[PDB]
Amino acid sequence: GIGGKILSGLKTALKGAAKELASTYLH
Repeated sequence: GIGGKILSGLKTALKGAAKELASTYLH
């Protein structure tokens, strides 16, 4: 169950929030 705590920070920061923040520039 631990992955749904840790990756919900780490992957969300890496390519959720830093997809949207970077979205104009990279897409």
